[PDB]
Amino acid sequence: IFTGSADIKHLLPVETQEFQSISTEFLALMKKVSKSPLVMDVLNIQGVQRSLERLADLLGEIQKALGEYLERERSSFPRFYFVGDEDLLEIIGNSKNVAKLQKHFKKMFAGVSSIILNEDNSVVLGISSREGEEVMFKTPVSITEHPKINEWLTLVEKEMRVTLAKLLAESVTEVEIFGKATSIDPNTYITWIDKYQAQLVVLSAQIAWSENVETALSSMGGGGDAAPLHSVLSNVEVTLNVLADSVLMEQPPLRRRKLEHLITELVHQRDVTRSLIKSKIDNAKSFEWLSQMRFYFDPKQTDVLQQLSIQMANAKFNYGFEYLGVQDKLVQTPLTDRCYLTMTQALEARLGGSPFGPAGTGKTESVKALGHQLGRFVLVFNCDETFDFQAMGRIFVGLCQVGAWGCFDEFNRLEERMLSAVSQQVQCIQEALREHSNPNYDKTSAPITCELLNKQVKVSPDMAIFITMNPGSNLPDNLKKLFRSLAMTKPDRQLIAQVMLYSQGFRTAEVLANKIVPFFKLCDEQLSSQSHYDFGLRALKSVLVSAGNVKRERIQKIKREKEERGEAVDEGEIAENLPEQEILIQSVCETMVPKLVAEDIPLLFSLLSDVFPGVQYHRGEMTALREELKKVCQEMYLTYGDGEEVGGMWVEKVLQLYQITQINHGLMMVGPSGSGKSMAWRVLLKALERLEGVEGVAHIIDPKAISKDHLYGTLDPNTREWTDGLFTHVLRKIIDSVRGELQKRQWIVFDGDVDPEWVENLNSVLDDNKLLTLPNGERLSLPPNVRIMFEVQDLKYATLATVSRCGMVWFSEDVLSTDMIFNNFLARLRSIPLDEGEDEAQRREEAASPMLQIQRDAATIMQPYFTSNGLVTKALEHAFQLEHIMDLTRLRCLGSLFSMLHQACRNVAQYNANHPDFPMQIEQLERYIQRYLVYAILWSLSGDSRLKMRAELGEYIRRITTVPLPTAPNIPIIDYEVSISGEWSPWQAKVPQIEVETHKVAAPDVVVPTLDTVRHEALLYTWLAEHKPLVLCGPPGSGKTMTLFSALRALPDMEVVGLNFSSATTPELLLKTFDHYCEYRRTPNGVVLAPVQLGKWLVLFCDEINLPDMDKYGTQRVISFIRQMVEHGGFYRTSDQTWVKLERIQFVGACNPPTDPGRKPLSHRFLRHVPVVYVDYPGPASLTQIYGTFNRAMLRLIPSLRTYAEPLTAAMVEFYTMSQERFTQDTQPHYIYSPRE
Amino acid sequence: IAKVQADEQFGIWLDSSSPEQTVPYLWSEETPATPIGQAIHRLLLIQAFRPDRLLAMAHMFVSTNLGESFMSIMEQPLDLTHIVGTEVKPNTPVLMCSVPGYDASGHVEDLAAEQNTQITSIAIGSAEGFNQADKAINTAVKSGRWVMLKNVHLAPGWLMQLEKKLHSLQPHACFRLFLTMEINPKVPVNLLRAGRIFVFEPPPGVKANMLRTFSSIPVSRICKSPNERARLYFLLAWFHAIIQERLRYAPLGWSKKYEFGESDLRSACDTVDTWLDDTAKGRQNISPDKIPWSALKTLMAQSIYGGRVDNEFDQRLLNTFLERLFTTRSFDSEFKLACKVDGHKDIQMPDGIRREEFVQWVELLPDTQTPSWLGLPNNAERVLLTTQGVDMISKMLKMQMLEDEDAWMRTLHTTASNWLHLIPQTLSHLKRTVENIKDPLFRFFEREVKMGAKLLQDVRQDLADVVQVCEGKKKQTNYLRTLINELVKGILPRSWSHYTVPAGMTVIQWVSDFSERIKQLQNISLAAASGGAKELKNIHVCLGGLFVPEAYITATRQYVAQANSWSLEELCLEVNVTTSQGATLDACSFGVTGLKLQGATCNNNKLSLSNAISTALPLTQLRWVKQTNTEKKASVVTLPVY
Repeated sequence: IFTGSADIKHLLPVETQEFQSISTEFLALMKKVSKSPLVMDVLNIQGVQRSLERLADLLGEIQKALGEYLERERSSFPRFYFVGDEDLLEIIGNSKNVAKLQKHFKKMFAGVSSIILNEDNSVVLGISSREGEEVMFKTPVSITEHPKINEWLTLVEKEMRVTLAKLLAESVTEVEIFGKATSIDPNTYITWIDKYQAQLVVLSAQIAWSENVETALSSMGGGGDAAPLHSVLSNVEVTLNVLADSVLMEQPPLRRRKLEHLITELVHQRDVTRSLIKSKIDNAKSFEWLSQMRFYFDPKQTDVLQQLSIQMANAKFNYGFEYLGVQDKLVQTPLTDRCYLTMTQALEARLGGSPFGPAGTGKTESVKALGHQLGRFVLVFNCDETFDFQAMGRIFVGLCQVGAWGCFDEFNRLEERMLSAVSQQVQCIQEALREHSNPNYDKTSAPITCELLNKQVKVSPDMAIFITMNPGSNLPDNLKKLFRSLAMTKPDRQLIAQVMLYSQGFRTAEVLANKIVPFFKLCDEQLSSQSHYDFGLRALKSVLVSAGNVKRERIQKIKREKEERGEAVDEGEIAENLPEQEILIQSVCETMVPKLVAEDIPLLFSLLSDVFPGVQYHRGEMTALREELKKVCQEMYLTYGDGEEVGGMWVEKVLQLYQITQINHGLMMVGPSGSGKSMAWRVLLKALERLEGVEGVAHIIDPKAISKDHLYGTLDPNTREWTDGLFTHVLRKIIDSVRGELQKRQWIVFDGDVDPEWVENLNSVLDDNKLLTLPNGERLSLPPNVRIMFEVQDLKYATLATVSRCGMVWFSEDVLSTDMIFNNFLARLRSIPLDEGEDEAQRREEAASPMLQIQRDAATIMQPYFTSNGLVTKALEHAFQLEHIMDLTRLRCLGSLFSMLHQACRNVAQYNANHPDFPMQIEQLERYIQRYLVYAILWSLSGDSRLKMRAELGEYIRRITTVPLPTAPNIPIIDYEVSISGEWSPWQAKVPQIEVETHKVAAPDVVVPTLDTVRHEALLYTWLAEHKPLVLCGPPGSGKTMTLFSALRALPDMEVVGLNFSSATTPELLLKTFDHYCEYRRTPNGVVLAPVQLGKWLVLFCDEINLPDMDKYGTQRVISFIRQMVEHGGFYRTSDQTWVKLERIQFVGACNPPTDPGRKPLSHRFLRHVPVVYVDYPGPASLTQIYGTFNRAMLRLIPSLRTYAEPLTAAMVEFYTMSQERFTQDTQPHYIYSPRE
Repeated sequence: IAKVQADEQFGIWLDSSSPEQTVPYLWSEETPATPIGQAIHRLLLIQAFRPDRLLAMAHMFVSTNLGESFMSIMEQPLDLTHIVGTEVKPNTPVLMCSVPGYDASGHVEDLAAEQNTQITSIAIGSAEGFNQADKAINTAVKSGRWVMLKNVHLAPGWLMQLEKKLHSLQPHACFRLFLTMEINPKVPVNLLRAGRIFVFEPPPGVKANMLRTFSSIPVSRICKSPNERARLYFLLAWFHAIIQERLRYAPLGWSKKYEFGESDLRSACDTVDTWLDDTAKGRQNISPDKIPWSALKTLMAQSIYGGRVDNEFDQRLLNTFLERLFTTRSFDSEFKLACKVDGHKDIQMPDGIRREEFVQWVELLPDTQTPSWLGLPNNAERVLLTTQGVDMISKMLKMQMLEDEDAWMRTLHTTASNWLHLIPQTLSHLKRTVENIKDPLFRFFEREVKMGAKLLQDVRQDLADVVQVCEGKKKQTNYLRTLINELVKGILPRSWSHYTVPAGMTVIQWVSDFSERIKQLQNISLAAASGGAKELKNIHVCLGGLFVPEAYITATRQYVAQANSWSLEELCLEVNVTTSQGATLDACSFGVTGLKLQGATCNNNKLSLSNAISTALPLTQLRWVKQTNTEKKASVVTLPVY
């Protein structure tokens, strides 16, 4: 407090001198202590205990004096009870700097968001709202005459009340003219609406209507004359027609909000006047007029808080003149009027209100509407993880002091200590309020006082406490006799939609609302349940507002095309001959269809055609953007569509994503893995940069591989300086605009799964405020050129608060068909060279290389097997029936197959390199490619299953293909390699027999070659060339680890680093490995991490990929880190917050099946990238080979028993095999047999 | 069956008011049965034929075993003197647990007046109550006085602390501490373990509720000007009787047991006083026609009493009661407060003007009370007792326990065996095509049939594991031991019901409901697989077998709207109860089988009030017609389908 703000010293000079002396003594003592940090030396300082107790007493005295000063200031201006501690020291410490005080007005007043000042900041001329609504004061507050903060704050509050009352008086004086005229000029009405504020306009309409109805009932006199009630009804109907014609034009949104509120209030006025006329009410004291809510204005009252008295039944209240700005008006349903009656009856009986019911039934909004209609400050305290107890005693003191309202939504959700403490405080306040019952006794209010926070707090009679509950449950027993409950089990949605449609200029608002309201219930029932679907009342309100916007857009388009031609344009005429069900179905489709899954979209269209019969929705044609999409997708080897073609749905989804970027500034792509969501935004960006000619910058950040203190920055715990995180560095680079970055359009994509921890700071910028706050204290505004994006597989661990702020697109798996993948593969292979490296990647032509021609010939050969009803699709749908060790993702098998066919064409190029006299002729090429396709399909599909399913898939392939498979009866086709000639070559012929010495007979670095290890070694040799991250799994002891190690050390350029993973692997293991083996070097293209050994490809063995532990949210940090290195070709350096790229780095891994107890299943965004091999047990032939070699190695000590080597090993195998038949794992979990035994 | 066919005067026993005194000899025997054997024979006969009297018959069984005067001490005022002078140790606090809205501390004050003992009475609401209660107990623990703490259920942790203090206390030999509390499960279990429990319920009946209501209100408020207001108070008191005893007759009296407590009475008295003070303006007499009846009816149907009402049908019931009572016609001397009491008698409102005449008339109420006082039929009492009759037997099924050692699993082996043998092994699934997505009834039946198949698999595997446990084949897991204990007590577990399920219902009716439910599901699945989609309309569907019927109603609405190309907001409902067998269904008509009508008999779509509790409705043709804008006839009643 005594160094953060510089003006606290002048307010407390005695405490400043005292704390200066105490600080001098404490720094001298701390210097003496820092001389000798030994504990017994600190215990042996002369007179240290007396000095410490004296310093503690002096610091307690300064703290008590400062706390009493703050409490005196809080009791001086009562709204200081609503502000926090350090904010209050900031407010009083910035008395000479008023602009720093401007941000705290939102917590203080209801709608006053700022203050309009003089140029010299010496006169407070007026105030403003958040939405730009402003009030000039009738008498300005001169801050020079009142330099104290609390003095001019009370003057500002008093002058706001005075100006509001005087402007209400003038507004009702002017609108009483319009209350009695049968013909109303639209221009004078619009001038009146634009002159005064929205709450004053609705108030003046209510007061004038109530006065005219009461004068009409006094003129009726029980004579049976319903003529003046008819006159008032005709006047309000004339005003309805005038305003409904005025709202159909083009209006500013502030005046549109004022007209919407006026229509919402006056339609209820029409309905209640119709009911009064129908029920034949003749007396002004009848209950059918008394139960309706009444207003009485007295301009002759000198007191400015009672010039308007609001009455309902027996209850009467005086209007608090609190600025509310432009709130949202509530549709006065019968449930709303019943709530008004119950809460006003409870408030007149000095009780509190308890509207209990299910969620989304307008309980707290009704309480807020009641408080706003009487003009009182309402404060909604959320009872879900935003319940600070440090300030709520102070909040209760402020409520009792200044007079305000308090609402507690979902009081059932609080825990026991929260419920007990808050219920005890609310019980004490409500008993203090119930003392105000029996005023005849309470002629002396004795300035009524209540026990709060162990002090005595005065209580205003205008204050109230409301509790909202979610049953299914009853109220706490401290307050069950103190509160009045009310069941909001079902609001009237039909009347809400009727008034909402009629406020949007819709001519037929009854039948349309009667269609749309049961349609949302139909959609909530008939569709499958999803956690992101929103069929609630708020979504319905947003749909109706968007439908009004779409109708206004169509009217403006018709007006423009009628302006270009020579025709007379009338807004009512062009609004008349026009369908409205088409507008509603267009808005409903354009809001709901992007969130729909593929299985539930024809159910939605069936429901929509049943509710709206014979009405069809037509998608808006964007021809230029579709042409740029065609150009971009043909550039990047992508299939195109235009609706109901092979590729139409992906173009439809990316057009939906374009519209969501136009509407919402925060959007998510939310479908499964391998469904086109990761590059559709890049395709849209690189089409928009051609259509609009605006530069597009993209920043891909992984949110979970990088910690929150690294992502958003952390403050220093001592020697406080601010360190920027990754996202803060990106936003600071955008907002500083040093390189002109704000002229371009930037998209930040958080490529990773969603989690509530790292998005909580993002919620402050993801809402409409768009303001990121930091522990440093900087408040940064996101520029309009920026669009925050997301890429998530699912919303299994997504909070509702973040998903409510984002427009979403569901990229289902059936958006992408396999034909689009085959087209992408063939169009990539016909144009890309496989030898270019990195130079020609920016260059993306017939005579470029011979290898391009031979792979084009291979594409021509293998194209008839790539059809929709050919071989590969049938093999894929049959392999989906097979069970595997992990989940058979389609894109994993397809990418593995494409890599192995790339290795096939590389083998053909190797044949042409080794035989330069004559090339690879067409017939042998056809034989090699067509046999290798069968071999590659068999391996790329059934490399993750057992030998019986390899035989089953080979049998099915043999039944459905024309290529001749080898004749041998009991040998599966997986044991036959395709030779470099056109014939099958058996693997058993290709394995040599080596002899190992006696010195290493069971060494952990030697291997004996058999069929399985040479097969797998050829497979890793195929997969390691294109730097695919390969993973082998299988039962333990099958030999995956040293087979990977030997095959990795056999290659001349692979430098192997063997890392081991456990349940405590952070990314710092990989970072320390890169700091130990690699180095960072800066190039003008960008910084790059490269190994020190030049020319050698570094390979990171990670022995157990499954072994890192999942978090609370199903995520693994290291696995997502490896995924983002593989997918994006780099990562982020957090110290410099800069993108680094991996140059010569690969990854290979071993595993165990996830049915083992210590394992976790791998992420599907990572399983797409990895080709996975299932290493079984070697079987009897391989083990007889291995241990025949090993026993011939062992029996070189003894030279008289060579002939007993081979009959031993077979026996030494054979008994082991019967162990594998007899001692199963099910009988006892330790009955496990492997070649390690 | 042969004896009930051969007996001639059985029929008068079937409708007798108390047939348990005259149970006929029907059992076949070889040796002459004992009086207790005769008692259990007639007990089984009463349980089989007329279970409504069954509880009363159980009393006679105790009269056969442990004397006639065994329960004779219950219907007497509570002998607090002997218990607190002799039976209560001074370290044991006396716990007085009453229902909410009821108090029993007047018994303590009457005893303190009678026995001539000083009492420190403290109600507890805060930490000042903590300090005063601890000071009072620390002084009276030596002085030997009496200390009462009232409504101590509000602070359970401080009650835990008080019990731990009391366990180390050594009090004076005549110091007595009373804790009066509401029956609430927020109390710690150890205080009820370490105390003397006393249960204080209000006496059931309309008249006693009127006495308590009239005793609650002070006479000085009632006797104010104008003189009519006391009459209104009597009507208000009658209203607070006329629904609260109805709360005893759930689910017939109300949909759920609402919280109509004392604060509703106080607020009703406050609004009546405020409206009468605003209307009369202090005058001694006003006209009965000038009483704001609409204000009272609206503010007590919507603000005071109707705030706790969520169901619109109970709101309609409350509004009909208020429009039948709170009128000017009630002020006339010929008003019947309760028509057709016991069929022919009527209850006329007294003609007094002062309060004491009303108190005299209330005291002169007949002690016989029927459900016709509340408007309910008399046989609702016949329902309510037998509901409690079920609440006896299953409670004794809770008290079977396991103690017969020196056969629970010996019975439960055969029980799980026959429960496995009842339900079919495998429910088939429906085949997924495109042409039956255009028929929404197939979407209904598939959404039914996966839920049914999963619950069938769950019940089958759990019963197989239980019958494995009963032969010792399986180790007792916590889930399996909890399931076998629930099966011993015969209660439905939480992990067994997963759809919209009736609450508080045992396992045998549960498994019979599986037998009927997946029998119906198997039949409709076979019909759907065989005949195609078009058969899905002509089948007679029982709504009770489906896990969701509102989906069926919406599916029939959608089928009609798609078949005849009309908007879904245009259709409206019609019900025709046909009785001829093999009635041909129409285009918009769907057959519903197995509905029950509670309280009425329907003939030719015409209802008549009957004293039968339920009648089995025949095949109801539910039709969807156009919403014509016809005025509703006054002979049309809106009934709810529960």
